[PDB]
Order: sequence, then C-alpha cells, then structure tokens
Amino acid sequence: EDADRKYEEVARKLVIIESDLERAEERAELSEGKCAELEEELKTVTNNLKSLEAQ
Amino acid sequence: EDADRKYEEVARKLVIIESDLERAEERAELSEGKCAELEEELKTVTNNLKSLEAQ
Amino acid sequence: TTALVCDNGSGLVKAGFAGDDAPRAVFPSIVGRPRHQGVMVGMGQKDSYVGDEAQSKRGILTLKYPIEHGIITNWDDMEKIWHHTFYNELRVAPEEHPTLLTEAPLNPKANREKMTQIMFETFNVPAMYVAIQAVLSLYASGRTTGIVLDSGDGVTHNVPIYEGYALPHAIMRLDLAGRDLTDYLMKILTERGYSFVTTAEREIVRDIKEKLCYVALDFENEMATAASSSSLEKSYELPDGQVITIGNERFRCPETLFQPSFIGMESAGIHETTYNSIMKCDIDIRKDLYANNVLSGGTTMYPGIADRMQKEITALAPSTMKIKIIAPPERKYSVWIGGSILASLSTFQQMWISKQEYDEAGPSIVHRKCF
Amino acid sequence: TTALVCDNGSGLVKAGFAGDDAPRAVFPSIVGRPRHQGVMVGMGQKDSYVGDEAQSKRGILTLKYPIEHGIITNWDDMEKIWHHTFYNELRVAPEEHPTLLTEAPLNPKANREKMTQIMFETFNVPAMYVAIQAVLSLYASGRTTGIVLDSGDGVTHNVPIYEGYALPHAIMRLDLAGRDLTDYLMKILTERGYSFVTTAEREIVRDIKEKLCYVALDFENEMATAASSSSLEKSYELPDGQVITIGNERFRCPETLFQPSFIGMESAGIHETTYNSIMKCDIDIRKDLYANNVLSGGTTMYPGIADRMQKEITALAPSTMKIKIIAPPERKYSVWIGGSILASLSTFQQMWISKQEYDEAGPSIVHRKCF
Ligand SMILES: Nc1ncnc2c1ncn2[C@@H]1O[C@H](COP(=O)(O)OP(=O)(O)O)[C@@H](O)[C@H]1O
Ligand SMILES: Nc1ncnc2c1ncn2[C@@H]1O[C@H](COP(=O)(O)OP(=O)(O)O)[C@@H](O)[C@H]1O
Repeated sequence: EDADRKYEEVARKLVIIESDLERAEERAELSEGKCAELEEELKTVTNNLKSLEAQ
Repeated sequence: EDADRKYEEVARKLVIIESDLERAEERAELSEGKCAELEEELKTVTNNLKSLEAQ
Repeated sequence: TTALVCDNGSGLVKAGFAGDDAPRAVFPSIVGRPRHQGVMVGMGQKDSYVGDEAQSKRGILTLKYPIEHGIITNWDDMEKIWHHTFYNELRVAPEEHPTLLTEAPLNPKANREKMTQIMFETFNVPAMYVAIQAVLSLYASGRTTGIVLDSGDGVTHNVPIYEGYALPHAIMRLDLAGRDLTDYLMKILTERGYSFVTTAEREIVRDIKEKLCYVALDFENEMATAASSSSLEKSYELPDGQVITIGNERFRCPETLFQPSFIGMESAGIHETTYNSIMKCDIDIRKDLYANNVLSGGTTMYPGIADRMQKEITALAPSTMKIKIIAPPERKYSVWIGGSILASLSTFQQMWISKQEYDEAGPSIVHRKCF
Repeated sequence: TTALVCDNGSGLVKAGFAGDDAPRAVFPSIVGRPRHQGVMVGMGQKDSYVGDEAQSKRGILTLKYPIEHGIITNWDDMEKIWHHTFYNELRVAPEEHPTLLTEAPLNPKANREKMTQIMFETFNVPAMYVAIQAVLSLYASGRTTGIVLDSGDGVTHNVPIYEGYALPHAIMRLDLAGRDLTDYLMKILTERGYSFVTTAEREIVRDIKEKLCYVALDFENEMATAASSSSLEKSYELPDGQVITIGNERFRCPETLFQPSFIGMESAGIHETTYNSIMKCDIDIRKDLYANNVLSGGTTMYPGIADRMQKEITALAPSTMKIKIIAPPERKYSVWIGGSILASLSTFQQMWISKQEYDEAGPSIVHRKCF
C-alpha cells in the first residue's frame, strides 16, 4: 500500500517533469531559431559594412 | 513482488527524467546567454552600420 | 506451402512456422547424458536427453551446449537438437518444408557449409537459406536503416544498415555475452559463501541472473549506495530451500558488458563498440544511425540497459545529435520474428537454395551469390 | 622487530619467524574434546586439547577440524588454535610481532575480515597482512613466472602468474584435496574388510595414505598388473596389529585427483584444470607457463604425481611445446618458505596493515589496497 502511494506520487512527479522538459524543449527550439536568424543577419550586415568601407 | 517491481521501475524512471531535466535547464540557460550575446552584438553592429550610413 | 523458421543461436533454440506471430517451440539447446550408473533394471533409461527434458533431470545429467560462440562444436549433438526440434517439439516432417536458418556475422565458413550439408542430406529438406541475425532484427523492428546491437548468449555484434544496404567493413563482433556473464556471476557469488560448480548449478545461476540482475545508471554511485545502505539486497530461493541474499552482485554482473576488463578481456564496452561502428561508417548516414539504435537478443533485456547505453553513447557522440535506443519488450524474439516476416515475403521465394541446386553445385552454393 | 609467518591451511598449522629456512612449529589443526565419562577424581583433566597433544589422546577425544575447505567454520576453535600456536608452540607475545597470514584464492570475504578482526582485537598484534598461498609458493620457488598448482588438504587451485602480474580471470579453484582422498580411501578399504569409522581412525587412515599411496603412470595397466600378479601388495601395522594388506587401492586413492568422478564430482582432473587455466590465459605467455608448471602443498607429495601430470599435460598441449613440472622436495612447506621471504623483504614493510589504519577504517581495510 505504501508502494501504491509512492507510485502515485512518482506518476504525478513524472507528469510534472514531463511538462517542464517539454516546455524547455520548445524554449530551446525558439532560442536556437532566433540564434540562427541573428547569426545570419550579423553575417549579412558585416558583408554590407565591409563592402561599404571598401568603397 | 508486483508492487516492488512497479515502484523500482518508476523510481528508475524518476532518476532518469530528473537527470534529463537538469541538463535541459542548464543548456536552456546557456542558449539564453548566447542569445543575449547575439542581441548585444546585433545592436552594436547596427549602430556601426547606421553611423557609417551617414555617407 | 509453409516454411520453418529455426533460430538456433546458442542457449535457446526457438522454432516455428513462417507467417506466425511468435515461435511455437522455445527450449534450451542442451544435451544431457547420465553420469551415474543406474540400478533399477526395467527403467529402460535412455542415453541422452535433449531440450527441456534435460532441464528436469539436471540432478543426474551432465549438460553440454553444442554451440560455444555462434559456432557449432558438437555436430552429433546439434543433429540431435535439430531432430528433437523437428519431430518432438513441432511434430512436422522436414521433407516438405523449406527451412530458414540463422547465424551471426563473421563466423567460420565450414560452420555454415556443414549446416547446409546436414539440412540437405540428413533431413532431406526441399530448400533452405541462412540469414544474418541482425538483418532479421531490423526486419522485425520495422526499420530499414539503423545500427542493430544483437547481444545473444554466445556472441554480441553490431551491424549498421542504411536504406537496406549493409556496410560490412563496419560490422563489429564481440565474444562477450550471457554465458560469460553467467560465469562471472558464478565467480563473484563465491565472495559471499555460495558455490555453484556443477554444469547443473550453472542453470540455477542463470535463473538468478535473469531474475535479479540489472544495469546501474551510474556504477560508482550504485557501488557507494550498496556499500552504505542495504536497500538493494534481494533474496533468491534455491531449488531446495536455503534462501540466498545478493546485494552488490546484482549490478556488478551486467556491468561486465560496459567494462569487459572485469573478465580480463581487453575489448571496449558495448557503448564504445557501438559508437566505433558508427564512426566507422560514412559521414552522411551517422545521424540516422544515431537515431536508430536497435537492441535485440536476450542479453539486452536487463532493466536499465537502454538508459545506461543511451547515457554513455550520448556522452560519446557530439552534443548536437539526437540519440535514441529502440528497445521493444519482445526483444528476445526479434530475430525469429524477422525471420518469419522474411520467409513469408513473396519476393523471397526466388532466394531459397533448392535441393537440385545443391546437388548440382555442392555445399559451396551457400556462400555463392545464392547466399 | 620480527614478523611471524603463520600458514594455517586446512589440517596442518605451521608457523615460525620471518627469516628462517623452515617453520619451527608444525602440528595438526585439530581440537579434541573428551567424549567419555571421567571417573578419577583429582585427575584435574581439561576440557579441550589442541594440536599435537590431541593426537596422543585420540582414543578418548572427538576430533574437530575448524577449517573445512579453506573456510573457517568454527571461530572459537580457530581462536584456540591461534592461542596455542602463539603461546605454547612458539612462546612469543603476539602484541609485539607483526603477523603474516595466508588464505586460498576465491574465499568468502567475511573469512578474511573476521580473521583480521580477531588478530587485532583478541591477540592485539601491531600489524597484520593476508597473502595468497600460490604467490608465496612462487616466491619460494625462485621464479617470477609460472602456473602454480597448490594442492593443500582442503582446497586445490591454479594461479597463473607472468612477470609478477597475476591473471585473476584464469584462477581455478577445486574443492578436491587430501581430506577427500582420505575419505575415499576409508570408503574403499571396506572392500577388504577393514572398517575405520571414528574420527580417531580417520587419522590412522591418513597415515596409511601418506606412507603407502602413489600415483600410477598408467592407470589401466596398473589395474591389470594388480589383478594379475601380487607384487604391489604392501602391509601396514595398525596401532595394535592385524597387519592390513593393501593392494590396488595403493594407487586407486590418489587417482581421484585425475578422475574426480570416483568421488562423484563433475569437475575435471588437476591436469585438465591446469591445462584449462593455461588456455584461459593469453597466447603470448602460454609457452613460459608450460615451461614453469610449479607444484606445491602436501597433496602433491605422492610418488609419481609429477611424471603422471607431465604425461597428461604433454598429451594435451601441442607437440611443439616442452612441458616441465617443477616439484621440489620441500613442496609441503613452500607456502611457508615464500611467506618468510616476503615478510623479510624490506620493500614489504610499507605493505603491512597497521593497527591505527584498522582502528580508523574498520575491518574493510583488508580488501582495500592494503590487500
Ligand atoms: N530477463 C533477462 N535478463 C537478463 N538476461 C536474460 C534475460 N532473459 C534471458 N537472458 C539471457 O539471455 C540468454 C539467451 O539469449 P538468446 O536471445 O536466447 O540467445 P540465443 O538464442 O543465441 O541463445 C541467456 O543466456 C540468458 O542468460
Ligand atoms: N607424503 C605424502 N603423501 C601423500 N599425501 C600427503 C603426504 N604428506 C602429506 N600428505 C597429505 O597432505 C595433507 C596436508 O597438506 P598441507 O600441506 O598440510 O595442507 P594444509 O596446510 O592446507 O592443511 C594431509 O591431508 C595429508 O594427507
């Protein structure tokens, strides 16, 4: 019966940790997408500035 | 034996899922920091580009 | 007609019919002989017990396995095992049934050649074919790519496959398996005071292993836990009473898979062999191989082995790759399931080695393009 | 300061000082207790005799051995044995002498732990250390490479060593030894009408075995010659008379070492476990191991055992290899010789387990690097 109790509690903890990890993974996806776009934009604007300074 | 096997299995799952969560959170904070670096670098490069953009 | 799918391996013969969902007959591949003299006349004692019958008379027999590490060493015993499988467990006549046999990669050539010669001369099967135990696992897993780790009872091997093409130069084979884990557990149980020496107490030790052993996620932390507390100790009930209690030994036994130095081997662990087989392949398929680690066979059945293996191979691989370990609950029978699927396929009916083809070309027809 | 070297073994305690050529105290490890009534008042008799004193009063005592197969099964008796060895045979105060003890490979851990706990709490030695018997045999043999067969009185074992590195995965241990040979000789003497049932008659049978038994070079030809002629018959005079005549059981007794099926064991002979330990080792050292096969211990003292074992191992090994068996005349004491050498080595003085280390770490300090 104590095992029934602790199995229920670990199932609850299991679901909660699943939710935390799932949202953390979505957050990681959004942060990496922003990282990719920002690195690309840095490369492009440094291309523009090197061309302009070459003049 | 039924209850014991069930709870030991779920405890294994708990240890592995909390393991997942720890480094998920860690790498999330690292991605956040790197995103902050991209942000500040973007602001600085745009400032340089606009100041050069006068002529 | 119908085809037979016999998965010998070493330590468990499992056979059945092609098109079924599971093997019909599963029994140990042992052949026992009485080692005492026998006093009661009229008993009509037979001279050799094969199969599951030999497990009931363990007390008075001496058990031998006819297959050491994939390879067959006692051809007479193997002939007895095949005869038992055909006539007493399945109750079919092998004259009207094609037979699909399996073996592990990188075995001697005469093993497979003589297997063919027996299956045609002694048993007079109409056709036959020999398949690789890892390709069949990949069939039964529903993949067409992926690297498969088939840890049986005598041999462990990796076979990377991509889009149905096997890369033979990256195939690894390791002779550490369940039999060596059983011997290591027999050896380390001694440090608690229990001694199992007979070939018939090897079976008791194998049952102990199957029922109580598991893979630790962190070996050093589990070692410290067993040292400090006593929450890990479980008790087992020998065939005559005298309950034994094993603690530390529960995870020191299967840890030999990840540290083959415990039994004096120099090779690398299961995780490291898998990763080396990956890095042996081209660079364009490594991502899919990382994503499709398929485990099969009885030795992959410990609790925690998938989690441990994923943790290790994830620490090995680059941090940007998604590692997955495919561990179905019916792992132990994956080779047989895949063999049944393959033999029931329709395009496969042109791949059998017919009997006239054999009478024409000799046993060399097996390695030949009629593979 | 000097260290003591106590080689217990299972049936003959032999002790002394480190730095001598031989032990100065060799006596049986038996503890006798009177089993009869006791009528003479004022006789003031004791309750338990230990050692050689118990051998003079066999007709009155019941004799126990406190060590069955390497393992100590009676800690009170063993404490008595050690007390006798320290105070009556050697006459030294054990609180001012380090003590080197020995044990066989692959024993329980609690045996060793409880041994050191006794030696520190009860006898209060300043330091102590437990050594493997085969390693000390190899020290005394003057080698640093070889496979050593140490047949004592309770346990037989092989320990292959190369350049001072011991290969633990190839260590074999067998529970067939001199005590089982004595029991088998008692059992087969009844074929001629002699019956020895008492624990005090077990000693008569042991003396018979030591004085008359030998190993046959060819067992079948010796059985045939014993059946035909009568030139093998030898007589022995019991403590009274009725001289007993011993025929082919002169060599049927120690043949149990090469055919353990005689006493209903499943294992293989000592020649075959030696060869199996060899083939268990690597391949680059097997030649040296074949050439340095070292015998020690009392059960290796039969006339003809060296020639027999060479014949067997030579028939087993490849023909291009030269087999050699080293059998000194002081085999029975080789473990003690090696223990004395080792304890006198100046390098060893940093390897003792001091009393403070024990007090701070518990008896677990024994399996630690302080081995
Ligand atoms: N639940 C389990 N846990 C650990 N080991 C197992 C388990 N079930 C079976 N085994 C081991 O797997 C081996 C059998 O593997 P198997 O797939 O039959 O290979 P093969 O067919 O070549 O004998 C046995 O030696 C057994 O010790
Ligand atoms: N000359 C001999 N021939 C045959 N057996 C012997 C001889 N001398 C001693 N033994 C046997 O050796 C045994 C003692 O061996 P020992 O070296 O004392 O081992 P342990 O010290 O472990 O008891 C005795 O049981 C005895 O039967």
